[PDB]
Amino acid sequence: PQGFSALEPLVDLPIGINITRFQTLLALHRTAGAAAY
Amino acid sequence: QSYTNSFTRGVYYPDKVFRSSVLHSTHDLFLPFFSNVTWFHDNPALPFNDGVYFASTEKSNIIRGWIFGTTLDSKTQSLLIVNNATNVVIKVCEFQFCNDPFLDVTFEYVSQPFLMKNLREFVFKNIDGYFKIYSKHTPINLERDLPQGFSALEPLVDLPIGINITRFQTLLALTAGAAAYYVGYLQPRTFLLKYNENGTITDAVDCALDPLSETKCTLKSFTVEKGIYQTSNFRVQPTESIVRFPNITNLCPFHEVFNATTFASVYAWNRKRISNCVADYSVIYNFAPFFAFKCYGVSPTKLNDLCFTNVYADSFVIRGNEVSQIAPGQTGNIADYNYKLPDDFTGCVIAWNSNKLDSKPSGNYNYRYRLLRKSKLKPFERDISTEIYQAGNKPCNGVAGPNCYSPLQSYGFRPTYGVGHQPYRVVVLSFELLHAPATVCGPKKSTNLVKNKCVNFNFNGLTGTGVLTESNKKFLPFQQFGRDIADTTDAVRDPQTLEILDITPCSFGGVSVITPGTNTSNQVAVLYQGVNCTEVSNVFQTRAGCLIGAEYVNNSYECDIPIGAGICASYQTSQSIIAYTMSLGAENSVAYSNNSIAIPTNFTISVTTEILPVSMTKTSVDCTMYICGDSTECSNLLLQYGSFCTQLKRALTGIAVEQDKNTQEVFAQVKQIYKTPPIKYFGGFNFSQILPDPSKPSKRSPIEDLLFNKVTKFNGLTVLPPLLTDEMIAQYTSALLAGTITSGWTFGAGPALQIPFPMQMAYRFNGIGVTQNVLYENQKLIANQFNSAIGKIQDSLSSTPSALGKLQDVVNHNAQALNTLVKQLSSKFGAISSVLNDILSRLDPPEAEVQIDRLITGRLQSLQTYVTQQLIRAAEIRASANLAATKMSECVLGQSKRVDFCGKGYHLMSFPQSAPHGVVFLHVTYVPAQEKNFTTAPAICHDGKAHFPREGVFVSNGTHWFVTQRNFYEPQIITTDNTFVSGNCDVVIGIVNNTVYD
Ligand SMILES: *[C@@H]1O[C@H](CO)[C@@H](O)[C@H](O)[C@H]1NC(C)=O
Ligand SMILES: *[C@@H]1O[C@H](CO)[C@@H](O)[C@H](O)[C@H]1NC(C)=O
Ligand SMILES: *[C@@H]1O[C@H](CO)[C@@H](O)[C@H](O)[C@H]1NC(C)=O
Ligand SMILES: *[C@@H]1O[C@H](CO)[C@@H](O)[C@H](O)[C@H]1NC(C)=O
Ligand SMILES: *[C@@H]1O[C@H](CO)[C@@H](O)[C@H](O)[C@H]1NC(C)=O
Ligand SMILES: *[C@@H]1O[C@H](CO)[C@@H](O)[C@H](O)[C@H]1NC(C)=O
Repeated sequence: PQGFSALEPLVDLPIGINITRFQTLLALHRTAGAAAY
Repeated sequence: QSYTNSFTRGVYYPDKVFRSSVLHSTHDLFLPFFSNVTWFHDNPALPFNDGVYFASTEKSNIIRGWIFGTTLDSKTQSLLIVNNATNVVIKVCEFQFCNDPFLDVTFEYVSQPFLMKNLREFVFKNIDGYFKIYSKHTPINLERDLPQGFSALEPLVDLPIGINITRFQTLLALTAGAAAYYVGYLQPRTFLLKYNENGTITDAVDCALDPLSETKCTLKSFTVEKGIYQTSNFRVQPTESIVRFPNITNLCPFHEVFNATTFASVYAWNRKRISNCVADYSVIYNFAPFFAFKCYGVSPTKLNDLCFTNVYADSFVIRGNEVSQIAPGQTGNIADYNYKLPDDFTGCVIAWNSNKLDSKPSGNYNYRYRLLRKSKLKPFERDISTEIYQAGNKPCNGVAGPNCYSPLQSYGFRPTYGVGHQPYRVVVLSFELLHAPATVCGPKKSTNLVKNKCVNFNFNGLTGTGVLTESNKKFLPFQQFGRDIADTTDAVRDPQTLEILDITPCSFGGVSVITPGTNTSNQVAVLYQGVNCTEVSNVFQTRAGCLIGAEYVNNSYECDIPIGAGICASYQTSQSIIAYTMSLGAENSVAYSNNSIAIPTNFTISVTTEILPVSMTKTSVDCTMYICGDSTECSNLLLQYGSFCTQLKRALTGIAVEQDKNTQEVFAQVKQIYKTPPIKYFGGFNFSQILPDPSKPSKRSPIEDLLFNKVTKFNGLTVLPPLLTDEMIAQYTSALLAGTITSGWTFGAGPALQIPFPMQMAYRFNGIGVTQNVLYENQKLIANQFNSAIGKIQDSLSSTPSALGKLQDVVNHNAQALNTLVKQLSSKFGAISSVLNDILSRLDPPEAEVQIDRLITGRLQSLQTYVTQQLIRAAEIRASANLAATKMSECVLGQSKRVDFCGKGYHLMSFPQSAPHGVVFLHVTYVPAQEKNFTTAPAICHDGKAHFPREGVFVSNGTHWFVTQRNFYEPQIITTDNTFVSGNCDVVIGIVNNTVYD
């Protein structure tokens, strides 16, 4: 949608690790699944 | 209990410098005027404090010297002074005092004895390793208290001993000791000292004594003129300090590392890593008393001050005597084969007995330790490998027996064992610090909240000072602070309870001292600017602030000392300074009517003075000499900054040429030089007060002489003389006056055309709307009024100095600037000393470069500030000079119809006069007087035709109708000569039937 929704902080973690890549996990049953993000 | 008023006593010479007829401000230890001084008469230890003022009038000389020893015994070095008749012998050497030190009568200084109705004033001080003694001996009239007056204390001796002097004792030489000596204690104070031409201090002023004294210090003058003076700032200090961190909740598993009911063994010591928890050691200290609790890195209390990201816990059970092996740098079986702490270990070793719990009668063989390893273990290592030790040179072949032994062997712990073999529980805590964010700390403390008071606050790591009140603002849940438009904190969320507290800055404001002249009185009033009277004699609240010492009076007077929003203070006369709402002026209601006019019946010739600055002092600055002086290193360093000196020189040269142009524009209006005739008769008009006086060599008029009497090197600073001398400006003024007197306004617009002065003044009367007959019929009266006004001008100028306040101001400002520019040569600007040669001599070149650079930056900034202020002042003076030139052209070389430009009234003529750096204009004006009420009509109806006056107005005395000029009542019979018809009778409103003759 075309509108302003200001995002609010939830969690700040003192992890201190360098992150270079990421991945999304999904609850798929090995049932068809299709999620779009 | 004898206590006396100190009066104005105890002022000494701060340093060795001589000063003549100057007022100097010093921040030094001193005896405050009118202070708490103890008159003494067994003898306890008197504290020396920072210093002591000892005033003894003891003629009997029961007091022989002083004991400044800090112990009055042989323990430490005691300073002992003897002031016998022979000599004063300051002794420091180690003396074995007798049981009763009194005579029947290393570091030694022998001098002439201090003693000679003598007032022995002594000041004893000890600063920067020097003990200073100041003395004064003055005759006193018959009095048992300190005399009223001023006495300066000359230095007497300095000692380089510089030892700690905490207590001082008056030496006893006989036991009833009744000695009449006053003792006061000195304080860090700011003083203002007035030196005479002889070099001595005649008087002094204590700044923090009273508001009038504060304003004397601020103005650096002992006499304060009438006015309001901003002196200091007023701030409400924080009463209490508040620290607020979040609810201590969550906590480190310290109750689990202990009380584990099983510690495994020491051959494989349990390693526990703890992080991200609230550190609380109350349970640790509340556990059983500890056989051995040694901390190697930090103090146990300061453990809470230091925050650690990683805390390592190692728990094991060892014998009693093996605890000593668990220490940095220890050699032993357990230390080298089971668990080795590093040489630089930082942690706490905690050990407590476990015989009550971990000892079994049958023998607890669970706990094991290693007693055969190939080599020593590296620090912080755990070796759990248990294979057949190969002590023999034959292969063990995986079996044991001959020369092949099991690496591990167990303790057998039984309760009957004595100390030294009983099982001890040891929990070694290890702390590690690595360069990453931490987020692991100890019980952050918190205090009770204080509201509606000026408090220091530290709310969740945000520090500040202010007044905390309740706030209507509603924060979002994740927010903590509130910040306003100027990026200043205005609200805070309390961590412990989620409450929005608004922060208000604590009350602060200027302090102004409303004073009459010091000549008139010494009473003062104090205005706290912008402060509510609750936050701070008679207290009054005004929009300006809070006024203390002035009483509000309902009646209104003309403003004398401005304060604020319509409030003025004055010394009207117990009766004292009063504050009132200023009166704008007398209320006058003009009797307006449809047919009422007021015509003047007489006139007043009024002469007024207008003083205008024209030029300012021309100054040239040598940038290199000011910044650097004779130092070549400073010049080389200055070359790097650029061409700043060239720009400053260009600006100052521009100002100087502009000043010359200003004087030329104002005074060089006429090219010819006109001379007044030797026979000085001008129809009864006496111009002696404005014309030059040939008797005195100056060739200046009496008014010019009065003005010159009233108004009337360094370091690269030079004052360049003006191009036109005072004599040349006098010649210009004489030429302008002679031209005005002889030629009227004709000399301004072309050739000078002679005209008798009465005719010129008649034409000026025509210029202001009054006929010539008025002047020619009233010539003697006009002449007498002009003469009286010119006579009064001299007295008005001489009696009131403020009339010449403009020109003098300019001079003062210039001097002040120069003084500042020189005074900042003595300022350090963050260097070692203001003297460049001292810095160069004491410090090596590489280190001296930074000090010289700081001095250069400070001095160059000072020069830039001076030049910018000079440019702004030059702009102001140029505006004033342009106004003066316009007035000279339009008021002196002509008659101006502009209102209030040339005097107040109807302008007739202006006379110029020269004053130091300016021009004084004597404006002659026509003021109507003695007005009379008449009935007036817009037109007169005769023969069915309207009639309007050609010049003037129709007036009636009640029965008869006349026509008269506006500015003078000269009634004339209405005739066709002074009227024009222009219309019929019906249109005009207010027409009056009457007769017009021919
Ligand atoms: C007094 O003091 C001086 C100072 O050294 C000393 O020479 C003299 O002998 C002393 N006289 C007495 C009274 O002991
Ligand atoms: C101080 O100076 C004045 C100058 O008139 C002089 O009369 C007086 O003797 C001086 N006081 C001294 C030298 O103690
Ligand atoms: C902290 O403890 C106090 C104790 O009364 C409680 O009122 C407060 O709500 C706690 N803090 C938070 C953020 O819940
Ligand atoms: C001073 O405080 C009082 C306290 O009620 C208040 O009424 C008054 O308005 C305050 N003065 C100013 C100028 O705000
Ligand atoms: C008004 O003026 C006339 C002169 O024309 C004089 O005779 C008369 O007395 C004056 N009286 C009044 C009404 O003022
Ligand atoms: C002036 O005279 C005319 C002539 O008739 C008359 O009508 C008028 O009323 C007179 N003026 C006044 C004010 O009466």
